[PDB]
Amino acid sequence: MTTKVIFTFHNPDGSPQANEKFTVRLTRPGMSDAEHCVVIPETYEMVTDAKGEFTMDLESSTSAYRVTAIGDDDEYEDDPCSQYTFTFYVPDSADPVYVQELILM
Amino acid sequence: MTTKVIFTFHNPDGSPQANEKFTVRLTRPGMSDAEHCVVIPETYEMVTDAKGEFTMDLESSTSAYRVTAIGDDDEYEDDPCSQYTFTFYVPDSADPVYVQELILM
Amino acid sequence: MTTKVIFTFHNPDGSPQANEKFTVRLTRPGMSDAEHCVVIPETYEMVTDAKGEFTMDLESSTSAYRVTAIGDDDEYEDDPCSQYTFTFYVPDSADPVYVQELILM
Amino acid sequence: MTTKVIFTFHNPDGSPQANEKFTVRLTRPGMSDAEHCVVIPETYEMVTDAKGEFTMDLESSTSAYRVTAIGDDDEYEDDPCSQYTFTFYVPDSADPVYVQELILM
Amino acid sequence: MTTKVIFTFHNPDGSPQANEKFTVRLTRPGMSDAEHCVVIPETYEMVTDAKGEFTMDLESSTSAYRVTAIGDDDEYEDDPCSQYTFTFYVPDSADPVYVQELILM
Amino acid sequence: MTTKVIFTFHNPDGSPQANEKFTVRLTRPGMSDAEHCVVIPETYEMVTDAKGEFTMDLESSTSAYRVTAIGDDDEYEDDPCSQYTFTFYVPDSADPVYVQELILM
Amino acid sequence: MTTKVIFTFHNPDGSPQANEKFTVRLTRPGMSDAEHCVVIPETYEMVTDAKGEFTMDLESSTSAYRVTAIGDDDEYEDDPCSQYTFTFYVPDSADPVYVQELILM
Amino acid sequence: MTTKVIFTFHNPDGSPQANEKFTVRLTRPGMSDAEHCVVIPETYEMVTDAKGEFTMDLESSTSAYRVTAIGDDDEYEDDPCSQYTFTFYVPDSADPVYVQELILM
Amino acid sequence: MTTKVIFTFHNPDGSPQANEKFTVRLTRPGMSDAEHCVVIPETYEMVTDAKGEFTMDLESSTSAYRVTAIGDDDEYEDDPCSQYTFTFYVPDSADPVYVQELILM
Amino acid sequence: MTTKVIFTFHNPDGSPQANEKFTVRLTRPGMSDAEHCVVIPETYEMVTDAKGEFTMDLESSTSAYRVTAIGDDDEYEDDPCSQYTFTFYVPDSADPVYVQELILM
Amino acid sequence: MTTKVIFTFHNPDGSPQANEKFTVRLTRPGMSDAEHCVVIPETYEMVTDAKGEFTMDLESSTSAYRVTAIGDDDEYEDDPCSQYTFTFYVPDSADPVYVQELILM
Amino acid sequence: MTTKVIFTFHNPDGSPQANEKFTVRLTRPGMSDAEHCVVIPETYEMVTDAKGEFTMDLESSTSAYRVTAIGDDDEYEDDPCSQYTFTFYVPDSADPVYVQELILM
Amino acid sequence: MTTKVIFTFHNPDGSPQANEKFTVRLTRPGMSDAEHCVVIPETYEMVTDAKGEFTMDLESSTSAYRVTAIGDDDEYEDDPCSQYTFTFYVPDSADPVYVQELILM
Amino acid sequence: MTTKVIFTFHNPDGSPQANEKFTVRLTRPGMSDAEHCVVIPETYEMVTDAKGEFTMDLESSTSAYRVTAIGDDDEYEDDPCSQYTFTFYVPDSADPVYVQELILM
Amino acid sequence: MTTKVIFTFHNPDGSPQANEKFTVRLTRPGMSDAEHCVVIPETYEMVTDAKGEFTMDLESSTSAYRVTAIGDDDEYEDDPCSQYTFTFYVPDSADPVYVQELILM
Repeated sequence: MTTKVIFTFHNPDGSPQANEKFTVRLTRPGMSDAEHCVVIPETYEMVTDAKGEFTMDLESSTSAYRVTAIGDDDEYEDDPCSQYTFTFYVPDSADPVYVQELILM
Repeated sequence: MTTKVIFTFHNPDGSPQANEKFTVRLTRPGMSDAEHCVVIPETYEMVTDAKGEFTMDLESSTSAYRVTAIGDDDEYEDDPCSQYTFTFYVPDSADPVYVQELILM
Repeated sequence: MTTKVIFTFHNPDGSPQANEKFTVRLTRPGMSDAEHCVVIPETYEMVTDAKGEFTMDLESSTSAYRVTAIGDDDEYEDDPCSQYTFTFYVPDSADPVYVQELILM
Repeated sequence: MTTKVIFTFHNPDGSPQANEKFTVRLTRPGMSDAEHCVVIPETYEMVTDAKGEFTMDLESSTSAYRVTAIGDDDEYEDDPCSQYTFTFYVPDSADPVYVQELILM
Repeated sequence: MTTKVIFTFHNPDGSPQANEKFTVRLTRPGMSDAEHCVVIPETYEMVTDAKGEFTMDLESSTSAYRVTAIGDDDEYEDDPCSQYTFTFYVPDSADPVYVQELILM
Repeated sequence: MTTKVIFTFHNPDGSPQANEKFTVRLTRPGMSDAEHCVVIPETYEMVTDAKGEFTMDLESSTSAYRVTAIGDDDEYEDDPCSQYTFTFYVPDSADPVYVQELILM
Repeated sequence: MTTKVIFTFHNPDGSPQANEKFTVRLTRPGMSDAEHCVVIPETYEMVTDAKGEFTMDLESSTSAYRVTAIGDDDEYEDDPCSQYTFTFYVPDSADPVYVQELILM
Repeated sequence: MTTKVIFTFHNPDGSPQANEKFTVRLTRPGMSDAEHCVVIPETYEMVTDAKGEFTMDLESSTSAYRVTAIGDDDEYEDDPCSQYTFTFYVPDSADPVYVQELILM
Repeated sequence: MTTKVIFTFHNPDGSPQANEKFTVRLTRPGMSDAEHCVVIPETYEMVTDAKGEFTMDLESSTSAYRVTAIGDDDEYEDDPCSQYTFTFYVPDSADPVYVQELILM
Repeated sequence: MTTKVIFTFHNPDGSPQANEKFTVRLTRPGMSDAEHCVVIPETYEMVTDAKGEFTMDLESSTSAYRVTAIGDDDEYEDDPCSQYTFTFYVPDSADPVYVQELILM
Repeated sequence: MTTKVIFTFHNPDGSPQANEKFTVRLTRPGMSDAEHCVVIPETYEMVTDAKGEFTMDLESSTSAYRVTAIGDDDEYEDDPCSQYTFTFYVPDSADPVYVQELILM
Repeated sequence: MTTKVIFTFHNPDGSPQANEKFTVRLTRPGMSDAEHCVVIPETYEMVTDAKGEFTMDLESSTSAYRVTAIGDDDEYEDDPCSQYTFTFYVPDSADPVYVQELILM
Repeated sequence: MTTKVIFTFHNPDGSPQANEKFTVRLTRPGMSDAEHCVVIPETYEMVTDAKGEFTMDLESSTSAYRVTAIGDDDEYEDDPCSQYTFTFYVPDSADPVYVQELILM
Repeated sequence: MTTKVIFTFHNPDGSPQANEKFTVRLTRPGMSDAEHCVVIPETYEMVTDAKGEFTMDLESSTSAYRVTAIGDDDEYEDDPCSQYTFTFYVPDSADPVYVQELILM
Repeated sequence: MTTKVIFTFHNPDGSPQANEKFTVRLTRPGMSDAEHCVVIPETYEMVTDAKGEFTMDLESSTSAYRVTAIGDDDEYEDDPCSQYTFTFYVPDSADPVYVQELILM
């Protein structure tokens, strides 16, 4: 029930996007194959490192995760933008994984 | 009319979710096969142990049980969240059981 | 016109549900086979014993009995719950009987 | 024009229902076979005896009798209960009779 | 033009219904066979005797007679009961007669 | 043009109905066969005798006669009863006559 | 043009109806056969004699005569009765005549 | 152009109707056969004689004559009676004439 | 163009109708055969003579003449009578003429 | 273009209608055959002579002449009479002429 | 383009209608055959002479001339008469002309 | 582009219509054949001479000329008369011309 | 791109229309064949000379020219006249030109 | 990406239209073939020279150019004229170019 | 995931458009082929150099870039112009690129 989630975040003109706050949280509870069946949503994690990389190894369920790394500003309903969060379903394997995106079809 | 209900609750990034209050209660009364026919609803139980495990052995009926382990906050009808209770029907066997969930179909 | 009505009431996690008040009462009058034709409703009985058992032997009619053993609280029409009474029709035999329930079909 | 009307009234859990007031009255006048043709309604009788038995021998007509043995309480139209009177048509024979009921069909 | 009208009135539980006032009256005038053609209505008679019997011998016409032996109470239109009068058409013979009733068909 | 009109009036339980006022009157004028053609209405006669009999011999016409022997009471239109007058058409013969009634058909 | 009009008026129970005023009058003028053609209406005559008889001999025309012998009382339109006048057309012959009435057809 | 108009007027019960005023008048002017063509209406004549007879001899025209011999009373339009005038067309011959009436057809 | 217009006017019961004023007048102008073509209306003439005769000899035209010999009374439109004028068309011949009337057809 | 217009006017009962004013006038201008084509209307002439005759000789045109010899009275529109004028078209010849009238067709 | 217009005007009973004013005027301008093409309307001329004759010689055009010789009176629109003017189209020839009228067709 | 426009104006009864003002003016500009293509409207000319004649020689175009020789009076729109102007299109030739009119078709 | 625009303006009765102001102006810009493609509108020129002639040589384009030589008066919209300007499209040749008009079709 | 834009502007009657301000500006940005792909609009240039000529060599794109050489006056929306600007699309070649206009189709 | 984005900006009449501020920014986040999958929008860059050239090498994604080099003025919604920004999708190659525009189709 472990799968490291290494990713790269070098965003501007080759620059590696060094230390910056990183956030992730489960959407709704889900059950994996047998041993890891529970998993209510919760949130954690900070920092991005110099190379722009983050890693954890609990993806075994069948629910969806949402990533909201970017910190920005917002106001009274007239700012439906400036936020660039993404979502990705939970992978199920024992190997390095990457991309695995669910952008607008 | 006995069936142990061992379960695992290691929720965050591999962490085993040590001692925490655990609650369970019958929804409506039900009758099992012969010897255990009555069972009005009632509530009990506390603690989760270091490994996040709980066990009892009376599941023989045909009603539904609800689990509400997580303790959280709530207010005047504008908090339809923060609670992550689940439900599971009563299993009928003499062996260890697990998963046995009734999440949204 | 005699039939003992032995029952078991061990409700919580194997516990036998020792002494507690027990109530039963006929709904409407009914007539049995010949010798026991009259039987207007009335109420009686207390105690449940350590094993949670009660016995009497007059079930011969064709009416319905209601059992309301549980003692609880109630208030002004905003408590349509906390009461877990059941009903059972009158059995007709000379032998130990059990279950014989009329829960929601 | 004579027929004894022996009956049994052992109501609670085998108990014989000893002495208690007993009432009966003809509903409307009726005529029997020849010799006993008149019979305007009237009321009489008390006591039930230890065994719960009552006897009289004038049933020969074709009208209906009503029995109202139970004594109870009543109030201003908000007590359509607590009374458990019955009715029975007039039998025509020369022998012991019993049951002969007209409960809700 | 004569016919005795012997009747029996032993009403309660074999009791012969001794002396009590007895009333009878013609409804409307009628004519018999020849010799007795006139008969305007009128009323008479008292007493019932120990055996509850009354006799007279003028029934020859074709009209209706009404019997109102029972004495009772009545009040302002809210007592459409307590009176148990009957009616019988005029018999035509020379012999003892009885029953000859016109109760609700 | 003569016909005696003997009649009997023994009304109560064989009693002959002795002396009592008797009245008769022609309704409308009428003409008989030849010799007795005129006859305007008029009224007369009293007494009934011990046997209850009356006699006269002028019935020859074709009109109607009305008999109102009974004397009674009456008041303001709320007594459409207590009067038992009858009517009979005029017979035409020379012999004793009787009945000859015109009661409600 | 002459025809005697003898009539009889013995009205009550054989009585001959002695002296009483008698009236007759032509309705409208009419003409007979030749010699007696004129005859405007007019009125005359009194008395009836012991036998109740009247005679005159001018009936030859074709009009109608009205007889109003009876004397009575009358008032303001609420007495359409008590008068028993008759009518008869004029006979044409030379012989005694009688009846010759025109009562309601 | 002459025709005597003898008539008889013996009206009551053979009586000849002696002297009484007699009136006649032409309705509208008319012309006869040749010699007597003019004749505007006018009125004349009185008396009836003992026998009730009147005579004149000018009837030759084709108009109508009206006779109004009877003298009577009249008032304000509520007396459309008491007058018994007649009418007759003009006869054309030389001989005694009579009747010749025009009463209601 | 001359035609004498002799006429007779003996009106009442043979009487010759002596001297009385006589009037005649042309209605509208008309033309005769040749020599007498003009003739505007005008009026003249008086007296009737003892025999009731008048004569003139100018009738040759084709118009109408009106004769109004009778003198009478008249008032405000409620006397459409009492005047008995006549009319006659103009005759055309040479001989005595008479009648020649135009009374209502 | 000359034609004498001799006429006669002896109007009353043969009388010649001596001297009286006579009037004539052309209605509308008209043209004759060649030599006399103009003729606007104008009026002239008086007197009638003893014989009632008038003469002139210019009738050659095709228009209408009106003659109004009679002198009379008239008032405010309630006298559409008393005037007896006539009209005649213009004759065309050389000879005595007469009649030649245009009275109502 | 010359044509004398001699005319005669002897109007009354042969009289020649001596000296009187005479008027004529062109209605609207018109053109003749070649040499005389212009001719705007204008008015002239007086006197009629003893014989009633007038002459001029310019009629060559195709327009209409109006003659209004008669002098009369007129007032405010209630005199549509007393004027007897005529009209005539222009003749085209070299010879005496006459009539040539355009009276109402 | 020259054409003399000699005309004659002897209007009254042969009179030559000596000296009088004469007016002419082009309606709208027009173009002739080549050499004379322009010709905006303008007005000129006076006098008529003793014979009533006028002459000019520029008619070569295709427009319309209007002649208004007559001098008269006019007032506020209630004088749609007294003016007798004419119109004529431009002739195209080299010779004397005349008539050439455009009066109402 | 040169074309002389000689014209003649001898307007009145042969008169040559000596010196007078002459105006011309391009309506809208247009392009000729190649070398002379531009030509925005502008205005110039005066004088007409004794013969009434004007000349210039730039007509090569395809637009329209307007000529407004006549000088006149005008006022507030109630003078839609007195101006006799014309228009002509641009000719394209190398030779004398004339007429070339665009008067109302 | 170079193309000289020589043009001629000799506008009035052959005159070369010497020095005058000249303006040109790109309407909207456009891209040429490869090397010259950008070209946002901008404005420049003055003077026209004696011959009325202007030259530049950057026309390579596919957008539209507008020329507004003429200087004039304008006011508040009631002067939609006096300006004679033109437009021309960008030519693509290496040679002298001219005309190349987009006047109203 | 590198592609240099060399461009040329020589805008006016051959001039190279030397140093001027240059701006570019990603519209929305997008993912490239594998290694460069993230790229949230951000903005950077200044200066244009003497030749008008800019270069960077991160275009590997599939989103859109917007270029807003020109600096201008703007005001309250009544200046929907003066800005000449463009857009271009992200190219995917390893070579010099140019044009690659998305101007109005």
